[PDB]
Amino acid sequence: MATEGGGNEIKTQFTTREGLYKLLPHSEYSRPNRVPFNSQGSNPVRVSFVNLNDQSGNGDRLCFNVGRELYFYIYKGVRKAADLSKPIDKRIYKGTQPTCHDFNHLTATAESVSLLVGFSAGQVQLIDPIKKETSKLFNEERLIDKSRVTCVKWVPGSESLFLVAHSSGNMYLYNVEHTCGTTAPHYQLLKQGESFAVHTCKSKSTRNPLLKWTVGEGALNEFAFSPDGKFLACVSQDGFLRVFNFDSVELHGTMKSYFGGLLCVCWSPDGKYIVTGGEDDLVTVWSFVDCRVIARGHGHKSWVSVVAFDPYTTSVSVTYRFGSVGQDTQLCLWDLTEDILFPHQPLLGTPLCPRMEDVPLLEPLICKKIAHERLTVLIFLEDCIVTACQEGFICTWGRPGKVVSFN
Amino acid sequence: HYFGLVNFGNTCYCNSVLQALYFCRPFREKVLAYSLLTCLADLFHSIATQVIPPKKFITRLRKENELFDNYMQQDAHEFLNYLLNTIADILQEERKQEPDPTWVHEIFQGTLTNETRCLTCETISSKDEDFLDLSVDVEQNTSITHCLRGFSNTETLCSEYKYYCEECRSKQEAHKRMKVKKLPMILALHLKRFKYMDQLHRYTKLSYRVVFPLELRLFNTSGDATNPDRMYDLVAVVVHCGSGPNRGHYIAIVKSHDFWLLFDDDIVEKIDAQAIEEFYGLTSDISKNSESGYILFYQSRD
Amino acid sequence: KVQVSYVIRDEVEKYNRNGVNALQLDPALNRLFTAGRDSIIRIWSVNQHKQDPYIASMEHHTDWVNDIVLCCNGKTLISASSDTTVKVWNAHKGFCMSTLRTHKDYVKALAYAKDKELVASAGLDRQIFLWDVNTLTALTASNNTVTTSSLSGNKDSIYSLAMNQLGTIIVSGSTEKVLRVWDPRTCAKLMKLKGHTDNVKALLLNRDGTQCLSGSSDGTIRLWSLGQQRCIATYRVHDEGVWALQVNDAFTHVYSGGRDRKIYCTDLRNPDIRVLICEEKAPVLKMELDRSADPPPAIWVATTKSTVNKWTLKGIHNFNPITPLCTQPDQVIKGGASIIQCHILNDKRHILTKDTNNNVAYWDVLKACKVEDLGKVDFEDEIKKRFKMVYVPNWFSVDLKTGMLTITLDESDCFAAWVSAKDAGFSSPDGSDPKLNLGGLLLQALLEYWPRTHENQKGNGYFQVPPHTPVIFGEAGGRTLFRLLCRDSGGETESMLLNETVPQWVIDITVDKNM
Repeated sequence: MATEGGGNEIKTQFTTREGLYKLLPHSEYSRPNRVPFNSQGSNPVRVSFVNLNDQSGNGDRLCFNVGRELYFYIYKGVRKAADLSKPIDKRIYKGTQPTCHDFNHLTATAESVSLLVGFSAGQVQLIDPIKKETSKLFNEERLIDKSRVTCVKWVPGSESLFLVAHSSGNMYLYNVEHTCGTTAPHYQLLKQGESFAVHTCKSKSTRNPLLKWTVGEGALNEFAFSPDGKFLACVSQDGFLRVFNFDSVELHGTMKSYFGGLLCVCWSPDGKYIVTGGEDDLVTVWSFVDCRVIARGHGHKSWVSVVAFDPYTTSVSVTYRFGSVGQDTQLCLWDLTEDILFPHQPLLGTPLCPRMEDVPLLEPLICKKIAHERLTVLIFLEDCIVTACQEGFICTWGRPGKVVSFN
Repeated sequence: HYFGLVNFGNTCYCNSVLQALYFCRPFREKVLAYSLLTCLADLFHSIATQVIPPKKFITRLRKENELFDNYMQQDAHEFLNYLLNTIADILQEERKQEPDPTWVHEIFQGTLTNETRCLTCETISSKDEDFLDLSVDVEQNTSITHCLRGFSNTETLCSEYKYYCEECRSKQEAHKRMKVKKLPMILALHLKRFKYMDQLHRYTKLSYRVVFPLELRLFNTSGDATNPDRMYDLVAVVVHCGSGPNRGHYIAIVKSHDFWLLFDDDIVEKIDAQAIEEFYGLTSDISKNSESGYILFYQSRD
Repeated sequence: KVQVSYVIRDEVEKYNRNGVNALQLDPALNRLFTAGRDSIIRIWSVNQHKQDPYIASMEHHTDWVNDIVLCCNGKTLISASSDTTVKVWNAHKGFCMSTLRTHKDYVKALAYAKDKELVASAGLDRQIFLWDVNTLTALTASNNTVTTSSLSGNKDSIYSLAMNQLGTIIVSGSTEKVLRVWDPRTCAKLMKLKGHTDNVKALLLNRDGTQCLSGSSDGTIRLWSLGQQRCIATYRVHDEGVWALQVNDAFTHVYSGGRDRKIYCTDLRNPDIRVLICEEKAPVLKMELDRSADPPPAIWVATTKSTVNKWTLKGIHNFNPITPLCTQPDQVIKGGASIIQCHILNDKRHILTKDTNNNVAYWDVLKACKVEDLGKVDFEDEIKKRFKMVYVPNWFSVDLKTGMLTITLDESDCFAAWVSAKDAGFSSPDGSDPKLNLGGLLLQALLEYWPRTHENQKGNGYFQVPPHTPVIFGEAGGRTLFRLLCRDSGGETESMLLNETVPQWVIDITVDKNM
């Protein structure tokens, strides 16, 4: 006969001194079927933006990945999202799957856009998803590195150089125009240091791995170029933040997690501080100039996945904003004001990893659950924050005052 | 070219815990240097000498502990908790032939304080508790390090149930809180995934995703705590498959030197650390396979 | 669930019988006000001309008086107590005018804004009410209703509470760690100042409501910008929880005390020149600066001891600082000792007490008296020395929260204790010797003056309690319900209250004689 049916929610807004931020689900992005991705544990949904010179006014474009698939649409911000059923380009990677990606902001226009895409095999592809036309398939042979790529970014100011980074705890410099070896290419040392090595490609012709950068033990989780371009911030599974002079290829400063190993990194918009999420649930705040830890931030119930300063709410008194998102499904916003930055003004090793009692411990301004799945994307933009979780929903939160325009 | 054990019925509870214990470097030394210890030494000697059937253990255990005798499944924490201090009151007995800390207490033993505080007095009273396992309750999309803070949450005596302060000489508010004071040489962490949700008058499994790092410090620490920043290294974990308390299959994961190693029933397999993220838990939670961690063994760096 | 409590005390009790919680000051009349853990608010005189500083006692509340506020130029005083009440007093004539019963747990703190004659009460019930002092003091029995106004926000019990002089910022401090802020007119939440890692027992606001000083049990003092909604500075002058703060008229210098016992003056602009004013005998609970001179001359300080000191800050400008400024007080108000221990004896009539001096003493509960002081004698030996082979069952409960003996009689065990008149100590020419009920014999000696228990009698015959003994009809874990003195029972308004408040079970053996 019959049976009887025997028998926690996400937040859609927060307030901050600025006003009420509101999730706008009519600006949401996802696969066109809208079916939640079955987060497998496999590899992270990621998002990448670019402007094509705002030739229409509608010049912003979006690209994201969902295991085997990869989409590319017109991004309409706090306006009604572009029709999800009609992409500008789709891709299905029945082989190894995407893992990370990046647009070149420089060679970017209504007719061409260079976007490079990392994979879980080690490969890196080079699409132009408006004309569909080209491709490249760097490290297609898996001879440079067989481990999955974690981070890929075009070099700031370049057209043709780019940097990729792998679970091996290595990074590789590539020219677009060079071509990879037929076999596993040889190197000889360039620089050597405490916990890193740089070798350079021993070849009588122009062959891609311009060089191989070896960084600590365990996977290189994320790297990030200084806003100026000059430096590179690297976080690794051994828990060291290692910041490097990029041109000089030498080591500016290090920092170690209380425990656990470090998972994300970013630069204040003026390149004066670095923040760092990890496996101790904490965010850390690091001074570039002083080479020193200045605050920790404990707000997260799980590991921290992404950290990002908010250029549009930063600054007679000096104040930065940053955000984090975690494997706990929560968004935290933070404030660095003068009391934490400048305490001393008038009105293994533990001394580059301070005691908990000695460094300040910040509290989030907010800390909201904003997805069912673990989060993987935090991006600050002129009109809205953009978040995303493993089940592939790309969310757009209207900034206070940015929801509606009049003239 | 590998080791292994053998699954008679539902011996995987014995299997997994035993492997896990053998890969605790200071236990393996003192387990064979010199009853149920007699079969544990007979089998820990038998593996260092060379798929061994641990017979002597199973029916030997199934006699002098009648709760295990059943052929039904077995909660691997019950075994671990039993096995460990069955040994300690034998090492107490062999000391009484010739209240003093045994060699099992030198390794798995730690202490934690139960602090109580007049929110008015601000005076503070301790009652300690020794432990071998630390049994930590578990929520969705979380880390053991969070769950450990929950262990050390603050219960608040107030309202109609206020606390009489000796000093305040009256009824005041108070905070009661548990904190780790002496940290062990090996921190064994039990994840309370098997919880008697008495809607059904039954037990249930929690397939929640609880992430755990390979390196570890504790935030819970007493303040009078003796060695509070012991850095830990993940030695071994007991995963556990299935979907209930009594239809399970236990598995071990293990570190010796560089390599990380799985032990299914008999069948050993070398797997890179990268491969431990399968055993965190489920998000979407199909209540399905939930291949998932259960007993975590952390060892001191120093 | 209506109990009957009564107090074994001298008629006046001119000293604090327990540690003082809060201090006001009235600089027109040079009076102190203390508010005592011993239920009693006393008025003093800060003329060092006078030998006898005492002036009056202001007596209503049942538990601790946790905070006080003096307002309308000393005419009116407002009090907050662990007895859950907020009381309105006439501080000139020393008598309570109104009781406000709107809190549900201990009322823990009070805040004042002179310029609008506004006070706020707050406490363990997490709530905060706002009271226009002027409407309170026009409360009659006919226009006796007051219109209530609260603030939403607090998620845990409130321990401290400050308003600015203008009446435009109010700050709650709490076990929630976080300061919350409101505008008292609109009631609009203005901000939360996250920062402290512990409870917050001390709060100050400058006159404009643009800065805030906060003292906390994390052992730190914090200076806040309400404009920049953030912490400007964080001073760590103490080892232990900071529980009290005062500030100079220009908001540049902060005086700070607490559990630590050491009291410092700290210059907000220059911490490293702190003067250690004194190490007090006990933990400091509150302070109040002498505000008749700029460089404030003096600070009055309250502690857990019953003795209330003044300390002068004479040499502050030229005086980790190990060396005091003062080593002894300027003034002293003297403190009565507190009963810290009790043994009921086997006869369930004689109590034997130890006090804060270790003065042991022998008390008759039934007759409600002292009997003999026995000085610095051993107590548990004296328990033995007064052993009497007999068993009586329990019929009352004692508690020592005021520091005075407070006996309570619940309905349940009050009568379960019959004792035969001869060995109870009551003779007769008959040798009558009936089994008398001690609890019932007590109830009618308490209501001995009450007409409804008065044909050809007054009392229960065998004994009278002292006529000053205060009788209290309370509720189980509940509100104090009516209060009077033994002798006052015969008053006109008081017999009307005794009709509507005395429960049936006491009517039974005081009026009817049934048990």
